[PDB]
Amino acid sequence: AVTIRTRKVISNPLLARKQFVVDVLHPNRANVSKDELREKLAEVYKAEKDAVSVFGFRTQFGGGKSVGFGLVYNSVAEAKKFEPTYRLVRYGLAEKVEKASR
Amino acid sequence: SRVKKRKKYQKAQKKLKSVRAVYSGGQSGVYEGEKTGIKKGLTRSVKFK
Amino acid sequence: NPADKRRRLAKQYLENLKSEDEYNNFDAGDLDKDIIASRLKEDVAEQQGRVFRYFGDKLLISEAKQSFTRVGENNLTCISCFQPVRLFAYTVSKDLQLTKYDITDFSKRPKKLKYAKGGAKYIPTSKHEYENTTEGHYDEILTVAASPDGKYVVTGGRDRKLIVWSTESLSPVKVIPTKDRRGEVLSLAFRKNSDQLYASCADFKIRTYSINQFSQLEILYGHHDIVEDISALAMERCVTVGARDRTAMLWKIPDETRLTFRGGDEPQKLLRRWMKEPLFFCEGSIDVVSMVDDFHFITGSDNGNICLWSLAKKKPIFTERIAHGILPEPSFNDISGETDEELRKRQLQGKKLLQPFWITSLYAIPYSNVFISGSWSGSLKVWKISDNLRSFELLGELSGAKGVVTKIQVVESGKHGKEKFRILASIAKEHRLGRWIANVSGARNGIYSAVIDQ
Amino acid sequence: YSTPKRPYESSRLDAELKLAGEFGLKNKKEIYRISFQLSKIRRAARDLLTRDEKDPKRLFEGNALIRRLVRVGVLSEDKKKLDYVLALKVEDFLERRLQTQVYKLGLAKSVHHARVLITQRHIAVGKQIVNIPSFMVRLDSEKHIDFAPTSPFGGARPGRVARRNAARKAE
Amino acid sequence: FEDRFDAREHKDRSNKSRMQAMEEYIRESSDQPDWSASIGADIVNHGRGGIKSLRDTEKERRVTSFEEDNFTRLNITNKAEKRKQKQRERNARMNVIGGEDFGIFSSKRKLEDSTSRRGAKKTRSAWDRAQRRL
Amino acid sequence: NPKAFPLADAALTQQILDVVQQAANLRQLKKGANEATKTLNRGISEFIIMAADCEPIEILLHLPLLCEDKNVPYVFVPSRVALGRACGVSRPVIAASITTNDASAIKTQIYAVKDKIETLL
Amino acid sequence: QVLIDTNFINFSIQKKVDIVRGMMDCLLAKCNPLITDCVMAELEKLGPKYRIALKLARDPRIKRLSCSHKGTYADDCLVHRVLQHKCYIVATNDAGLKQRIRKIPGIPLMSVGGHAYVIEKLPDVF
RNA sequence: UUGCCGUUGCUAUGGC
Ligand SMILES: [Zn+2]
Repeated sequence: AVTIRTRKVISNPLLARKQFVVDVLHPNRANVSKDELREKLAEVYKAEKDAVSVFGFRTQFGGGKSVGFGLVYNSVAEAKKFEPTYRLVRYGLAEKVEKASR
Repeated sequence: SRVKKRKKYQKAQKKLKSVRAVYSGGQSGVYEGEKTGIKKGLTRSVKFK
Repeated sequence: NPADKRRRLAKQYLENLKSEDEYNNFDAGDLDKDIIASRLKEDVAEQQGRVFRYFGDKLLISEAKQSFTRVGENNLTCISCFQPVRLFAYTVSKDLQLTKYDITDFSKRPKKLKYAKGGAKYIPTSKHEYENTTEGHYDEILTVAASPDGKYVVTGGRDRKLIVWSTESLSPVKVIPTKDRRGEVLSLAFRKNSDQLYASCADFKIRTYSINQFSQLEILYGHHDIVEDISALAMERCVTVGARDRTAMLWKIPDETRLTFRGGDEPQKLLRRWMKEPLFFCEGSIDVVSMVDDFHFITGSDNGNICLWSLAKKKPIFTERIAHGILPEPSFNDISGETDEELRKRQLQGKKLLQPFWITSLYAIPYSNVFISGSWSGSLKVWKISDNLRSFELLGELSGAKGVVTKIQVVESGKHGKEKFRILASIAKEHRLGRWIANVSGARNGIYSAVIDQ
Repeated sequence: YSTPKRPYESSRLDAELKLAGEFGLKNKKEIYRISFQLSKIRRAARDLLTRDEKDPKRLFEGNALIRRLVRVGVLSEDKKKLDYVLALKVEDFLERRLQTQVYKLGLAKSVHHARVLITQRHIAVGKQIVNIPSFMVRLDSEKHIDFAPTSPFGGARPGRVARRNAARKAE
Repeated sequence: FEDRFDAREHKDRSNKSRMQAMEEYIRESSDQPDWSASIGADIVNHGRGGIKSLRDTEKERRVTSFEEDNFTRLNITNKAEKRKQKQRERNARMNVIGGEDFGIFSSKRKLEDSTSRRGAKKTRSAWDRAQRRL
Repeated sequence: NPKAFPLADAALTQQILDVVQQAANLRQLKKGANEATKTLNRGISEFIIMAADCEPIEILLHLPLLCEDKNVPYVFVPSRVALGRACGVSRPVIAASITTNDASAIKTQIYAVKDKIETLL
Repeated sequence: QVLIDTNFINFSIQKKVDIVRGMMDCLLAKCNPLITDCVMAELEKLGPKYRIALKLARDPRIKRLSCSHKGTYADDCLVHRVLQHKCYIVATNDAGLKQRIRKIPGIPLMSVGGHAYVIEKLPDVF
């Protein structure tokens, strides 16, 4: 059973966003399991599962803890506006390939 | 390299029982006797000057 | 003078480091971080709460309604209580039984509701340290802890298990073993208004759990003897005390760092301090804690000390040397075995083998001005801490509790200026860890409740 | 590290024989490394003695040196004098390593059993599994050397030999 | 003549004079505790590195504070890492024994010249030293 | 001079009880009066701690004669309850013994306590 | 603890090494230097040319033993009292005494070489 | 008001 801890929750009205640091705790598990972590984050906060996102995962030595960077949006459309395209390729729906020449 | 020094130290501390007399740990059980002999002629003590 | 030169050179050093009040005094980085402070959320859990309940001299002391409800369980060990924002209490014994009480009928003795008794039936069929997932206690339940929300009680003892029982039925919902051979739990404390438990296990270890997720958060290491007591408040700090290493540590649990506080009273300098014009001495083992607020706490020792410690001083702020008396010396018909009283008196060596009572229970009411100490002197003591927070002082005694006091805690009633509390104290005739206790002087295994007023 | 002056005299060979056999060392490089940095330590403490009382260097670097030597654990709490740093020697330094300490605490039956426990990761001081044998445990990490909870000598699930024998005896 | 804006003289240096013997004496006579870690959490590569020194855990705490503070991972920038990580870990395994660095005892750097013996409060008058005492 | 003569004061008592607790963890402590006299006549003992307040006193005063015979330090702690609590068992003990071991991780502490109680004695 | 003899003292003064400070920065340990009464007798018998050496051997930091034999043969006295006990360093520069001492086992030998003292049969010098 | 047992109160105590 994974365990979740949010810390230092601030609000960004300019980016319509709420951001925090994510202490993810998995004793006798491998690692963070980021999609399941987005599920757990989207249910501890409000619904917006295609508007919650995590990117900066570092597991400490020997496992157990990992610190990530969590940012949760309202309004999935403006989340699609404000998130970068590589994270949208990683998690959500966007896929535009670069033209392979030279 | 580790097992060689484990087995040349066991050889060395088996040779040390030959040159000195090593304190093995005191009286184990009942004092059975000297088990190896008593020499009444030999004196293994360091005389001064 | 070498220490004078050390102090002088350290002062010059700090002056030089400063080298490398006006009308304008504003610093850009400080005010930017204060803008981020105005931007952030969650001013809820992390209150550095000071002492906001100044009521020590206010309430009455000497005429409490003291009911010592004796129960038929050998050597009660712990007491857990609960208040929402009807009140239940919990006791547990060395006879492997947990017992639920109702306590909310305030003017009278508590009411038994439900047993939950483990026994020899719950010994595991393996003797293997990770299939310890049975549903009951087979050895020596040492501590209970009620949830701050009241869904669960969680208990554990020398069978190295944490069994979490539901409240409404006293049923084991989940078993969490501590996965090693010496992993006996000795103290449990929820952080206040939460679902997070801090257990202190004799592996020099502190385990943390989230109970409603059935998960373990963090194991944190660092004491040097068994972690005999634990204490927590609404902050994610914690305060533990290991027994014989004579240090109390407090843990930033997310950072996994600590502040250590050693003791350090010596009878040489103490008897010299008295010699400037006396039976007091060094320290055995720091035993019990309770965090009074988020800047101070108090420790109960093995030589009867009660000490008051701040968050900003290694050495303690205040001591109180003898807090429950010195024990009655062993009689001349039970020391020597000679015939004459002169030689049987010579076998007492005067005053050299008088040993003090050791405080085996201490409870600070959270953020309040008053704490309660208990041992087998027969009389609980009530102390209030002065409003400048650099001393405490004995208010009164509660003398209706014959036996060892294995647990003290209080139950609140009344509003902001008019209040009444019932002090529960588990009373046994045997210390909560080993036996060690002779001269059982009229003790009984009961619950000493007192109703204090105003 | 650095090699000694006369590296092949018979006293030095019997010295290294006794050290490697009594502490389970693999070669001469363990002794030479720990003795090189001990040489730096007490070559510094010699100069701290050759300067006088109430010298700033002597006062501050002397109590700094003896306090971090006490916290490494080679020097006891009561001898807070600076001549004990000169009386210090090499096996006082390699009694502090984790192989020696695992054997002395009795989690192993010899220093070689301790070395293979450490390199097979059954030993964890504090939180982390330590896996190199020459670790130099400190006076606060002296009492949390125990079996790792990820290991069958702790309480964990038994290893591949035990479970394969259990499966084949179940067949 | 005229003034010229000098950030090197109103910049916080505080490091020309930061000596570890003085800082250790201040930590001894500090009378407030020191934020030490839970004891296993500060060793680094299962013991393949050291424990970690006090300056290294201070620098690690600073990096994680900046890290969480503006949401950015630091990187593997080649020139700075080939200098600092390799030279730092090699002098760590040289001089850091058991979580304690003994490099300073092997280093010529006068204590009283730079970090003690005050320069501003030099008291070069009998009257000024008399008023500085009284 | 009482019968339980070389009693320790409070600082020496706590030093003794701390090393007793550590030897009990390291399996180097034989606790109880007849186990102590067994290990004393066997010769594996570094010093014996008797508690000077048990209900008879000659019950353990038999041991100073044995220690004197075999030249072993003996010291009187003034609390059998604290001695048992340091020994780590759930009962008071009246005598305990530190057995000799050279693969022992507390040999320096045991030797320091031996020197202190021998200059006392 | 280090037994000195006369040519070691003479070579110390000829090379301008202090006795206890040269011993301390040779061994990196605290040394106790010992002048036997026969070494002192030999320095006194060396005459009034060696007054500097005699009153540098007269030093309160250099402790001194009391040999109990007839004659003042310091090489015999040093060899006997070192092969009796094996708790002594021998500081010497005589070729014959150096050969005697390094033939008897377990005895470290110190000698003035260059501009500081050297030590040979002590296997823990760094 | 309890594992027994006694005084019990018409509720409090004290021996294992
Ligand atoms: Zn002579």
